[PDB]
Amino acid sequence: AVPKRRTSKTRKNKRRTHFKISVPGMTECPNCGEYKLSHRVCKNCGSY
Amino acid sequence: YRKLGRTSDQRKAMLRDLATSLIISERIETTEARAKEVRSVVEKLITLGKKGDLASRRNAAKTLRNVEILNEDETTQTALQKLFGEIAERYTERQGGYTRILKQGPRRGDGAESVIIELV
Amino acid sequence: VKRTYQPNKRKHSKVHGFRKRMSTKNGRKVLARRRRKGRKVLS
Amino acid sequence: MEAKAVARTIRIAPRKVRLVLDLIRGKNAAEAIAILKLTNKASSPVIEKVLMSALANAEHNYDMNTDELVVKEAYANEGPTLKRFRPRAQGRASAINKRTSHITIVVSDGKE
RNA sequence: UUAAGUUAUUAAGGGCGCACGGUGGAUGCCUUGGCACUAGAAGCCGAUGAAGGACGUUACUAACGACGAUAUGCUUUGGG
RNA sequence: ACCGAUAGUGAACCAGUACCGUGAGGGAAAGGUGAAAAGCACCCCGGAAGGGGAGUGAAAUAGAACCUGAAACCGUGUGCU
RNA sequence: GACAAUGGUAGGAGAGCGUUCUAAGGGCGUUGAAGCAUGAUCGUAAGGACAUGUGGAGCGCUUAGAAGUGAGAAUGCCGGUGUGAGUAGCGAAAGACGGGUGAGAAUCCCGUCCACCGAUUGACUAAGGUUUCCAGAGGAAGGCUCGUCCGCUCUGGGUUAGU
RNA sequence: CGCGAGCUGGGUUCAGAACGUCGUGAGACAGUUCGGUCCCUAUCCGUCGUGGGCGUAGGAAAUUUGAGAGGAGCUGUCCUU
RNA sequence: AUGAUGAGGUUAAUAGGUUCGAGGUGGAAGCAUGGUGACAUGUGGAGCUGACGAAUACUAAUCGAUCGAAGACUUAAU
Ligand SMILES: [Mg+2]
Ligand SMILES: [Mg+2]
Ligand SMILES: [Mg+2]
Ligand SMILES: [Mg+2]
Ligand SMILES: [Mg+2]
Ligand SMILES: [Mg+2]
Ligand SMILES: [Mg+2]
Ligand SMILES: [Mg+2]
Ligand SMILES: [Mg+2]
Ligand SMILES: [Mg+2]
Ligand SMILES: [Mg+2]
Ligand SMILES: [Mg+2]
Ligand SMILES: [Mg+2]
Ligand SMILES: [Mg+2]
Ligand SMILES: [Mg+2]
Ligand SMILES: [Mg+2]
Ligand SMILES: [Mg+2]
Ligand SMILES: [Mg+2]
Ligand SMILES: [Mg+2]
Ligand SMILES: [Mg+2]
Ligand SMILES: [Mg+2]
Ligand SMILES: [Mg+2]
Ligand SMILES: [Mg+2]
Ligand SMILES: [Mg+2]
Ligand SMILES: [Mg+2]
Ligand SMILES: [Mg+2]
Ligand SMILES: [Mg+2]
Ligand SMILES: [Mg+2]
Ligand SMILES: [Mg+2]
Ligand SMILES: [Mg+2]
Ligand SMILES: [Mg+2]
Ligand SMILES: [Mg+2]
Repeated sequence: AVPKRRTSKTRKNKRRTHFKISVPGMTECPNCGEYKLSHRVCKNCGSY
Repeated sequence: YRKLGRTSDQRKAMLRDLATSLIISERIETTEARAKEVRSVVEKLITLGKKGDLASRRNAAKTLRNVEILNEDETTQTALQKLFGEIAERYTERQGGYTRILKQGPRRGDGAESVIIELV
Repeated sequence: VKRTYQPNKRKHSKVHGFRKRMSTKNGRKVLARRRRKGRKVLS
Repeated sequence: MEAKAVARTIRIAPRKVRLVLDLIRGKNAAEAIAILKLTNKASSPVIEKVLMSALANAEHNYDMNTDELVVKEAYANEGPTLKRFRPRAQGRASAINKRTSHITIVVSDGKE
């Protein structure tokens, strides 16, 4: 139930090495505008 | 089929109110899973409209809510009359389809994949 | 579940409050003790 | 020359803002805007507003070429927290830490 | 070339060292306030309504001092 | 040959006051811009907050949480691994 | 110069080091004191210097006094700050779409549809609460999310009795 | 007398009550009898699954060798002889 | 569970839709007839059918983007 020992600063940072985030789609909209998310229709600042 | 996070009657009531409003306005903005499932609902309901007989008039009113459209020149047709009269005349040659799903970005309160479902 | 202190504006003013403390000598003792602390509200 | 902007005492917690802030650092200034417009984190409209502010301090104050700039530094420090309480069960409160952040991005073109 | 043998390069991450930040309010210095006394007074008022208060009173007013309807003061004698 | 702000009265701060208790009663925490407010005119980003300039000042990492800012803790870089 | 001794707990003895203050003497400081930070310096020890940053006014030294004089431990006290951990939770429940609003809308407004209560989640009225009431205005904090809304904040209003 | 941070709680050391017995008594028995709240969000090790990284001296795709490890392993009845 | 695994991504049958089935239910609605009626019978194994089968590009699998080798020495035969 409770942790018997504290986790160190080293063990904590080894656990959250897969606690990351990915870069998204980022495809250009060839008609007009900035980068749209891939396989998505744009809403603002683009023509998809 | 998808359960959409609801009961058998909460899903059924949600899915025919979402199919009625896609007859009223002809393009609605929903989430992605709720548009994957109302896709097969309204396409099976335009199939009843292309028939146009009385027996399938009774079947399209199983599903459609009693919603009145204010059309042009202050004339009012119901969503049952608008299904057999306007959508049924548009797709009388096409053998399927009748909708498309255009994906959009996540919402702000959720990561819910926004989707426009249109009527083609 | 019903708690203690169901409030009442009459009983609070009549078992506490100034004219009750002043009616007995030991209640003028509690008033003298609150004047000596500098307690802003008496009774 | 470098151009920086900060955002002090942003109510997003420092752990939650350093996720998306690791995605944009080292990258050029044009594509860092596109990452911050497409990630659906809460911090993505906030770092983007700070990256707009440091690209504007480059063009205006230091007359840099904003087309060719790269994000050198992109970090978030801890700010002062707001210590809130929370009633749980049996008269027993528990502390909730409303953490804040000092978000800082600096931008440069790598030349002296 | 084929064997046989040896030794790397990797750092997702971590460690140590260094550098630069942030949080945080220790420490240094400071004192309006206290502390212990000394000397000199004095000690306790009130039915002529006390001690305490409560409401008020400034051009704008919340609080605290100040003063009560003559109210953020009045008169008078002296300082200035 | 008393205290220097966790001390010294509970109280150096609009203290027996926030607050707690039905009540008696219990009872805090919270001093420091600069010599002088000269407290940042204007410009830029931003809805605003915030910043970047410019400007004041001996000093602005003295910008009103404002004298110094120590550790825990959180970071970003790295040389060797 | 020989020779000898030198493990050590309760405990006994001895010699010291630092701390704040006082006295006298002698000093150092905006040409930058105390602190603070760093360093590869010195002493047998507690310790002492020096250099360089920071810092922006005090402080050493000698001798002798005085003590609130030395902390790692007391389920110590008071402050901060982690760990668990981006984990548990987010407090009974049906919403959907369109329009609008805006820096920004799953949550705000309007509309339709659907659903729920209906001897009540409906009306009054006591107690109790005190201004939460009403208008505009706002979005820091509060709301277990969001927020353009609010019982929140700002400004201005609002309670009339011979029965 | 394996196993309750795996489960029950019938047994029993709780407060109630009753009988027998003992004690002047309050009570007691280790005599009965009826009733009597079973807390924990898994940090580490260990286990059951499952990914990522890197190595395997070019990089890939596919088929395999098995050093090893694990699983299995019971038995009746009847008929002929 | 997640992710992995597998089928596909337009030169495409991946999923949906459409069309045709399979299986399921048991005779739809409407109309006609008969019955005073409740109801029967006909039209008619009728209608309907979620995951199953086949066909069909009708809709959607867009445009894109990222990663990825250059083959070390030593000696021995050749
Ligand atoms: Mg990490
Ligand atoms: Mg139902
Ligand atoms: Mg890395
Ligand atoms: Mg008398
Ligand atoms: Mg201090
Ligand atoms: Mg004190
Ligand atoms: Mg500003
Ligand atoms: Mg400084
Ligand atoms: Mg000063
Ligand atoms: Mg400071
Ligand atoms: Mg010895
Ligand atoms: Mg001794
Ligand atoms: Mg100077
Ligand atoms: Mg200096
Ligand atoms: Mg000193
Ligand atoms: Mg110095
Ligand atoms: Mg001591
Ligand atoms: Mg301790
Ligand atoms: Mg998670
Ligand atoms: Mg989450
Ligand atoms: Mg856990
Ligand atoms: Mg879990
Ligand atoms: Mg959860
Ligand atoms: Mg709720
Ligand atoms: Mg209101
Ligand atoms: Mg209002
Ligand atoms: Mg909020
Ligand atoms: Mg409002
Ligand atoms: Mg155990
Ligand atoms: Mg008993
Ligand atoms: Mg007897
Ligand atoms: Mg019972």
